[PDB]
This record gives sequence, C-alpha cells and structure tokens, in this order.
Amino acid sequence: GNKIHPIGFRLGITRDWESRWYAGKKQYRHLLLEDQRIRGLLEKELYSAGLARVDIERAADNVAVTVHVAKPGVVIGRGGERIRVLREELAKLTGKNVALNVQEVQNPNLSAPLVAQRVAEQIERRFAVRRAIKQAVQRVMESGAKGAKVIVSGRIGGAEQARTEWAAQGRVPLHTLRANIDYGFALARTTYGVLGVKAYIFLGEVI
Amino acid sequence: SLKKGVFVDDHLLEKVLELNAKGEKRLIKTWSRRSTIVPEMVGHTIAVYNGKQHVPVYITENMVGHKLGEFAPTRTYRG
Amino acid sequence: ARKALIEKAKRTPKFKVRAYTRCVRCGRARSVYRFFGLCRICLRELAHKGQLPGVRKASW
Amino acid sequence: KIRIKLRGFDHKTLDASAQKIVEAARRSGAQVSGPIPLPTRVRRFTVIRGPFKHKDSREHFELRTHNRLVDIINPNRKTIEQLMTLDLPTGVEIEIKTV
Amino acid sequence: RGGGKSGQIDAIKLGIARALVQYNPDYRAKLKPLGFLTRDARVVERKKYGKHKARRAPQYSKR
RNA sequence: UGGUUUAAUUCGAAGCAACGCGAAGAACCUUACCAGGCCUUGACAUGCUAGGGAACCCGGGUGAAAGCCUGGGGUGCCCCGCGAGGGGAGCCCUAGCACAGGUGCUGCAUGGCCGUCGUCAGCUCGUGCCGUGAGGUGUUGGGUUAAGUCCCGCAACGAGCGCAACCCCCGCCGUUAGUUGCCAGCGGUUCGGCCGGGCACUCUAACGGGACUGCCCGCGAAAGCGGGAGGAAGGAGGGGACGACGUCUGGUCAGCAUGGCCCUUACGGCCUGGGCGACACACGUGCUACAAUGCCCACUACAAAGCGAUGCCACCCGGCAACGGGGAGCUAAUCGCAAAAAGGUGGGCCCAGUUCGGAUUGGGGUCUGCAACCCGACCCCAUGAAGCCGGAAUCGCUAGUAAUCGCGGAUCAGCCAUGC
RNA sequence: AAGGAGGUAAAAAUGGUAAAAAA
Repeated sequence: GNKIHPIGFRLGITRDWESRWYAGKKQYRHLLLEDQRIRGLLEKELYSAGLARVDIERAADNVAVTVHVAKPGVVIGRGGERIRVLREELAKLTGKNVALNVQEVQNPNLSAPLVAQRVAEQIERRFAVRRAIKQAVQRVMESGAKGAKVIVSGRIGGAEQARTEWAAQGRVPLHTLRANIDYGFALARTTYGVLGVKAYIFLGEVI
Repeated sequence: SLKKGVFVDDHLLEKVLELNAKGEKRLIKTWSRRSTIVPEMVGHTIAVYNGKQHVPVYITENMVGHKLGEFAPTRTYRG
Repeated sequence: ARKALIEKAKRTPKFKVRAYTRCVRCGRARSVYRFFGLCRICLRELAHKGQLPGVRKASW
Repeated sequence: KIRIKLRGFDHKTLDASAQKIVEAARRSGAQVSGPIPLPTRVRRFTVIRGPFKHKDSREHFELRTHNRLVDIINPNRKTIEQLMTLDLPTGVEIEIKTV
Repeated sequence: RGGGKSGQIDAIKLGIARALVQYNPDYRAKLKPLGFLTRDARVVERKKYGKHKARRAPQYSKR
C-alpha cells in the first residue's frame, strides 16, 4: 500500500536532514520559502549533470549550498562562467551571501535519485522498459550494491491498463535501519501521460 | 452589535437627506440591506435587494432601529 | 476559479479580515498550517522528502 | 556573569557545542559552570497520512528544540577572544547576554 | 510533588519502603516477598488517532 | 446525511473500507453555486510588429462595488551638446498578434498519495531429489506461539522480504551537569526559597549498563509448562512509529502534477449582494440529560502537557457580569495564559416535571470585525418544553483498559469546537 | 486409533452483473 519514505523514517542516524539550519519560530516560513525556491530554479538549470542531494546551511548570511551533482565537469563551465551566472541569480533572489560548491558523489550507480533519473529518462526517450531497466538493476548490483529494486508505475505503451512493472536483485530490508537504503523517484513523463519511476538501493549493516 | 452606537451606512444618509431638501419623488433605489433602519428615512419605498432582485418594503414605526434586510425574504419556498 | 484567487489575497484588500492563508508549495487555503505557510499535503510531502529541518518522524 | 544559551535541533552536535566551549573556557581562564541541559521544548504537529477524506490514518511530527546553558565566572581576554571568534554551528543558534 | 493525592500516597509508600531498606537492609529480607519495592505501571496512554481513550472507539455502524 | 426544495440551496465520498468524512475555523472573504453591474491581451507570466508616454505622487465626477470619463503634479538616465534634437532602456498606454486562463468533462487513460483486506502470516530464492513435463519439493505431518515463533518428524539442507530486531516514549540504577529544587545541612529574615549558601533530593537531558528461562526445583525427547527466588524489571515488561508479495479497474483530475476532450470578449476575471445554515420527514456519529453514589452556594487540596512579542496579559479600577481605562513582567524551567476538576471540608434542597434537565422564549447589554438580517460567540434578568432512564435491535471496552472528571495545542478577526 | 480406502448417514430462504478489451 504505502511503504512510507524510508527517508521519512531514516531521520534517526541513517538520514541526516537535507537542509541543516536552525530557525526562529516566526521566521521559519519565509526561510524555507526562499530555500525551496533555491532548490527549485536550481532544479530547472543545474539538472544537466544529475542533481541528487542539495545540502543546505544557514547561520546568518551563511547561505552554504553543497550541490551534490553527478559530474560537475561540463557544468562548472570553462573558467567558471556558468557557476558564475548561477551564483549570480542565487544572489539576485537571496538577500544574503551565496555559495555554490559542486560536491558530486564519486560513483554514478549509487544514490537512487540519479539512478531513477537515467531510468525514467530512458523511457522519456521511448526506450525499452524491461530490457534497459533490468540492465539498470543489473548495473547497480554490477557496481557493488547489496540490493536494487526499481518499481515503474504508469501507462507503458498507452494501453489503458497502467501496470506496475517491477524488477529486483539483492536484499532490500526496508524495515531495518542500520542497513541503510537510498531512495529516489524520477517523475517520468510520457508524451502521453505521467508514469512514476522509483528506486531503492541497499548498502549494508554495521554503519 | 455596536455596543456604543448603531451601525448604518452613508449611501442611505446622503440620499434621504437630499430628497428631504424638498420631499420629491416617491422612489428610492438602495442596494444595501445590511443596514439598520432609521426613522429619518420617513419610510416610503425603500427598494432593497434580496438575492434575485430589488423588492420594495414599507417602513413606518415598529421597525425602529432593527435591520433593513430582514423585511426582504430571500429564503424562498416555505414549510 | 484558482489562479486569480491566490492573487486576490497576495495583494491585501481593504479589510484585515479578508486575508486567508496559502500553500505556496501546492496552492490552497484549506488546512494550511500557517506556521509553515504550507497546506497539510504540502506539509507531509516536504517533511517526508527530507526537505524540512527541526521536524522528526515523531514516535512519542 | 556570562549567560550563554544554545538553542538546537540536532541534540547530538548541540551538546558537542556545550562541553567544547567549557573546555577552552575552563582552559583560557577560570571556572566555567557546566553546560547544564535545559527543557527541550517540543512543538507538537500532526496530520493525516494522505489526501482523500481519510479521518483515521495519520502521522505525527514535531519540533525538538533543545536548550543549553553555560555560565563562566569572571571572563578573560583569551576566553572572550577565541570563544567568541571560533565556531561552526552551521545552523545551531548561539545567544549570549550579560545578566 | 505531582500526580494526585493518591499518587502522592503511592510515592510516599515507595519511599518509606526504600528508606528502611537502606539504613538496615536486614529489613529487605522480609519486604520483597511482601512486595514493597515493585514500583508501578499506569499511564493514560497516548491517545490513539482514530479512537478516544486510546482504546475507547466510536460506535460501529456497519449499516 | 438522505430526501425535499429554491433563482442558487456548489461538488466529493456510499455494506463493512462514505455519513463531527476533503472542512484543522464558509457572515462578505473564503467560493467552485445564483440574480445583477461590469472588465476582457485579461487578476497571472511570456515575446514581436508600428505607435505614444519617463517611472510614478495626488484628485474630482460617478456608482452598491468592480468598473468608468477627465484634472494637479510630473520630465531620474546612454550617446552628441554653454544651443536646438532625436533615438535607445526599465516604464505605463491602445490596436493587432503569438497567447494566458478554465476548481469545465475524463481516476475506466495516469503519477503520486491514502484506503483496505491486515501485524493477517503471508510471498519466494538456492543446490539436491521426485515428476516425460507444466510442476512439486522445501512451505504438506504433530505439539506450541502474537507469529511460516520454535521444537520433533522429514528428501532435504538452508537462505531473503515479511514477524521479530536495530528507533522513540514509559518504569531501576548509575557518570557528566546545576539560575528547576531546596535548612535536605548552616546564617538571617519583609520568616513568604524571601535574603546569602549549597548539588544532597526532585527535576531536567544526555552517555551506558540492566533480563537471557540467566538461577533454583518437578515434567516433556526437545520446543515449552508448573513452583520459588534474586530484582525496579519476568518468561513478548506496558505502549508507539513500524505495515510485504498482492487484491480490490477502491478513493482522489476540487491540494498537486497530469494524457486527452473541451469554452476563449466566455465554462475565463472582478465586484456587490444571496446560498453553502432552506423544511411536511428519515438517518449515522455526538453533547446533555431525565436526578439524592445527586443539584446548589462556601473553604482547602494534587495535576501533566502544550502555549504566549506587535502576542501572553497577573494588578488596581469602572462594570453583578459580558468586558472595558490607566497599568508589571515576558525573545519564557525565571514573566502570564491558569481557577484543573472530580476529591475533601461546612451549610441548603427532601423525592417533587423537583433548587431536577435546561430545550425554547422576550425586553434589554459586552466583543470581534467595514459589516453580526439571513448567519457571529458571549452577558443579563424574566421564560422555564420534552425528558420518569429508552421495544426490535445494536456499540464500546481485558488494566490503570472501561467509567467518571478537568486541562491544552493545532487552524483562527471572530466563532457555530458538544468536532478533532 | 496414525493412514489411505470399500459400504451404509447429516449437511444450501433468495438471485439476474454485461464484456470489445491489458501483461
């Protein structure tokens, strides 16, 4: 039925807040408002190289953003003439001191948001669902993971019946904690509908 | 309720006090019904809105300072 | 109507008593927990998706 | 004579900010009355699990605001200097006063 | 401090127990078989969303 | 909520899984519904053609209001200027255009998100064996448990998601720590933690330990069961989040996105009104009750949690009160919301449509808000219905649970909150 | 009784739901 965000349950010692800044009772709103706007217009632009996490810090002008990209290469631009315009606008609609920090994660086939990103985008480019996606779960357990699952729900190929085609390989202990799982859902848009791409990836015990 | 005072509106005021400059035509055409009835309106054809249309109500005494739009039914159909 | 409605209050009219809260991450007035300036479904989507500090998937 | 209150959402780090201060302060001067914990005020919130008219089915969420309090004796220049300079709350709120 | 008159009473009992079982734990030998240390339970439990007194539920229709 | 009805009584949900459900604050707002006034390159963004205005500060007529016709100001900047001028930009105006927009249909095209069966114990992988094979096996057999929990058997041996465990609240202890607490231990006192002092005790809130049938005895082949103790803690210690594979084309296009169909000076947009509260009945969840284990007035008691800056609002005062005028402290464990109530301790009623129960009823008051008629809460005093404890039937609940009693927060000008 | 089994027993007030069609 539900499943609930592993995330919205991993906020113990397994998922530390995406946005780390204390707030005043009154303040809270407008702060998060500008915040979600940052992530927002960032999303439209700095997608180009897989935007996973978006680490946020705020003390008092301390607008530190640690954009976990996927590969900041052809995204910082030559000499940083693209990091420039982004920090620029960042300042344009943030009445304080901005930060960029392109902290991409070492490895691709980890952190399910970008996994599912490529996943849904393959269907976005019409491609073979079960074939290339089984190849995706494949690639995950071909990277060194411990359990990969990709649910893809919606109008495959049209045909009224919106199935929920599902594939998996490796253990996915969702009721556990220490085990740690990364969850990421891509919002797949068929030219003819909206199908939901979703992925869980397992890591391991002890941590 | 105004605790100290009685609520009314100035449309009616400016209107009544200007026909009182003579005592002319036997019609007025008001859109407000939230207003409190006053005795200086004399009380001819206060034509008030209802919800569908303006419907003239007569006014003399016992409607003293109680609300206007109360002698305009609105709640059509009975039981 | 919808689009015009958010604009209706977004610009404060005549009387203080004609303002009504607005989920700026979904767009409604019903059950918008003013503390966050967020509706209830917008609330839960935010807190769940990890994009909300101070909270806790409470277990008290 | 020093009133330092530390308001925090991450009690783990927030406490780490409470004893740290006290070391370098008990170090760069004299006594520094222990970090003393203060009532973590919690703002209770809650709402239903979904969108459609499902009166039951609900999730609670709340704000954990831990309060901290350090008192130091008669201050020193080292103490005040570094322990007003160095820090990295990265969010946590630091509010001091002269009572 | 706290609870109620009776709750007060409870804690008083608890302590009068614990105090003589300190400055003479010779009295402990003949007081646990009497049950003068098992503390307590009781909590007007966290109200269940959906039910009243975390147990007390609304009248079921079916119809 | 059906039905009923109106100009409109705006839609959604429907055996359990809809009916105090979206609705966690519908007077106008909200608002999607109606009658009427009216705007429409549109309340919103996006860019071009050709034209003018600098942005932009005020005002008059009109009108229910949106809208509408004009009037005072007005002339910041780039290039070329002690001169004249135009073009260019934010910048608004008008035609034309590309367009916006539509809570219009379509959940039988969809995502996501809840429901629900259901914390029900279920769904399977691996090598081996059986079966031509589909496949079976493992998982069918017995005792046992909340449990596919464990043991025994056994052609299997195991392994993963489920159950559990790792997570939190709550009970016992500890170490850090002392502006909450206190003679607990000392001094004094305006004897009231009130003045110094102190960390012992509560508390606070952190880091661990502590319980496993571990010990003792009787039974069972073991899994387990009986009895007893050590201990704050027994045999899963109490609770909470936690909810599989799957079904059900469940629920939702009126939170959102959303494939399509669709109106485009009208299904778009504003305003003022009116309805969402209507009434010959019917129904679910509910508050109160119908009474002496009680109603009433007086004195004292112990709560826990959650709040409060243009808010919490103690205090005198005016007012019987509703609340109003002057007024302290308060970014709170230090200030106030706040009196917990039942308990207890006195006095009244004397079994009665009663000092019961206030349903409703009239002449007046307070508060918020432009505004309290429809349609607000609250105050007064006069009114004082039904109700004599409920047939068929049918609901809750297994321990601090039920029953009883008070208390706060959410959103909110206010409040229909007897709801959650 | 532990089972498989050959003969003789008990056991249902009611009903119409169409179907082009997805993996």
